[PDB]
Amino acid sequence: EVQLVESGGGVVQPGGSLRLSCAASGFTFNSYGMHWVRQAPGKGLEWVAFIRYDGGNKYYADSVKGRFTISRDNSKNTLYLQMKSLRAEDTAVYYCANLKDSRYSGSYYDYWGQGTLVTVS
Amino acid sequence: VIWMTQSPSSLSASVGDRVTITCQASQDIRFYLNWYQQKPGKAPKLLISDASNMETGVPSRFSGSGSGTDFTFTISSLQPEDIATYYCQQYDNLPFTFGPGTKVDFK
Amino acid sequence: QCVNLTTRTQLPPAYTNSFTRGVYYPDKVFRSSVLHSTQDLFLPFFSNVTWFHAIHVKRFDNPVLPFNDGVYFASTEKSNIIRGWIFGTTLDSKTQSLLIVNNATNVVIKVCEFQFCNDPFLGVYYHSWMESEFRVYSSANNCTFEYVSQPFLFKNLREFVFKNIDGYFKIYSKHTPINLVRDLPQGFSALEPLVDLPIGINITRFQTLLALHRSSSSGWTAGAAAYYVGYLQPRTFLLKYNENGTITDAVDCALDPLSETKCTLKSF
Ligand SMILES: *[C@@H]1O[C@H](CO)[C@@H](O[C@@H]2O[C@H](CO)[C@@H](O[C@@H]3O[C@H](CO)[C@@H](O)[C@H](O)[C@@H]3O)[C@H](O)[C@H]2NC(C)=O)[C@H](O)[C@H]1NC(C)=O
Ligand SMILES: *[C@@H]1O[C@H](CO)[C@@H](O[C@@H]2O[C@H](CO)[C@@H](O)[C@H](O)[C@H]2NC(C)=O)[C@H](O)[C@H]1NC(C)=O
Ligand SMILES: *[C@@H]1O[C@H](CO)[C@@H](O)[C@H](O)[C@H]1NC(C)=O
Ligand SMILES: *[C@@H]1O[C@H](CO)[C@@H](O)[C@H](O)[C@H]1NC(C)=O
Ligand SMILES: *[C@@H]1O[C@H](CO)[C@@H](O)[C@H](O)[C@H]1NC(C)=O
Ligand SMILES: *[C@@H]1O[C@H](CO)[C@@H](O)[C@H](O)[C@H]1NC(C)=O
Repeated sequence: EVQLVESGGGVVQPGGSLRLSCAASGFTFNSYGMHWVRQAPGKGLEWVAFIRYDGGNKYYADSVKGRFTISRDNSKNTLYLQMKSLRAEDTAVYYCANLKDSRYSGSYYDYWGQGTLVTVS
Repeated sequence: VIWMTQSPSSLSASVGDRVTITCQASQDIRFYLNWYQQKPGKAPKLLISDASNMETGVPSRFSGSGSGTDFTFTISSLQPEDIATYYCQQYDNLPFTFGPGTKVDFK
Repeated sequence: QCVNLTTRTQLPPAYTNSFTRGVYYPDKVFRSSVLHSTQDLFLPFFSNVTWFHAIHVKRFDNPVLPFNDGVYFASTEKSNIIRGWIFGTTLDSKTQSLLIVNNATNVVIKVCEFQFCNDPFLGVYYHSWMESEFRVYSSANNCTFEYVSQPFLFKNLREFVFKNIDGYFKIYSKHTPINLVRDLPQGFSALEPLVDLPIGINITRFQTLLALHRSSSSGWTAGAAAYYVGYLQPRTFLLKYNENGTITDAVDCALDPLSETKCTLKSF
């Protein structure tokens, strides 16, 4: 029933920008916080950003802080990630996820999308 | 920011072997650690939450334990379908972090 | 002994309109014939409230939900299937958890290191009647808080608001008649304060406890059960107090430009 679908990937130049989105369905999206996680080819998982259920408080990894912006539209069940000043090092598969978390988001279930590839070159 | 490391970075084992993976935090994260299993081309699957709680649907051969800085993930009887890269992740505080990832290969 | 009730897959969500419900008295202060502007955690007007069918008609699906910054809970039943709630974080023996259970004569509230079942429920037997909490948890230790009082719980519509601020778990509630089905009624009704519990624990997740009758998991049956869950947000409200200090109306200042104007001018 639960689906998360990333889109908006593609190939961009260094110093450019790209806006990703994730369409959520099958669960009450507006009740959960959401995360972005990226995985560069040949590398492990890297946490990127987190936004609370109300779209208020936002948190970022130090490596993207000041460049990336996280947002959500709860009337469209869509999660967004706006990336500015992209670098070659940002090449990765980007996932939207609902990570099980007993401390912050309160999620009791773990959901992941399919992953959208972003290439910077 | 809390640092996460895992050891060994890679191990090989045969079917029926016991496999242990160590995850260590640079700071005391109590019992707030997740374990994920990722196979090539797929998103990570959660197996264990809160250090030792098993997710519904996860085979009883999987287990884990630990508290503070030193945590262990164990497979009591490795199956041919357990060949994957395992990650530990802390959610004691933001930003959240994942470990390097431990690859379990087939002997 | 814990049994496996949730043997079916998870059902998709349904939603209803909150209209103008979920407003509670923000404090214990008497005001009258006055429009008072207050900033607190309130349920947004005309928002989408999730409608759960924990027991669908014998499909048992009673999920653990996030608590966020507070929860609006409502139900309409005459079967007395909903008995209580569990609030906590890990919901296991590692942390303190809050267990609120209602029965025929009282309400019992305990905070202990409960080791809860995967899909906990209250066991009801008929011989005289017998009731057991060991279908909710296997064991509990290191209890820090205990409170006992009178029961918290056409058709009767029961509404609750749960907050957890600065160590205090605050419960508000209202009981009204309803002649509608499959939705929430229109109109305004403020929720009066019920109890302030000096507990001092973290709450991030919660679950609703249902009573099942012994008449292993296949031996437990109950009639259909459903409830509504919404979440509170930091909102500014203009509350209208009548001459007796009862709130008769309210404006959600962020609902629209018209409401913003009313809140600015302090007028309905
Ligand atoms: C309930 O949730 C709150 C909020 O997350 C928890 O508060 C946090 O507790 C940790 C552990 O004590 C604090 O970390 C420590 O901070 C001090 C500096 O104040 C530092 O010297 C220590 O080395 C350590 O990093 C954390 O800062 C604190 N967060 C906030 C916002 O105060 C609280 O512990 C939770 N309650 C329970 C029972 O878990
Ligand atoms: C409903 O809850 C009340 C409160 O826990 C139960 O009353 C208690 O019963 C125990 C066991 O006999 C006594 O030791 C307590 O002193 C009683 N407390 C109070 C306030 O009466 C009551 O038995 C429960 N009802 C049923 C059917 O179990
Ligand atoms: C519930 O399922 C578990 C397996 O996940 C099993 O070990 C347990 O015995 C079952 N409970 C009952 C009453 O059969
Ligand atoms: C509530 O959900 C409906 C879809 O069923 C949507 O059209 C409407 O805009 C939503 N309202 C709010 C406040 O989210
Ligand atoms: C009971 O809980 C308190 C608060 O967390 C803790 O300090 C105390 O050590 C616990 N007692 C036992 C026996 O676990
Ligand atoms: C206020 O209380 C009086 C009784 O003292 C009652 O007659 C009157 O109808 C009440 N008015 C409202 C608006 O509740």
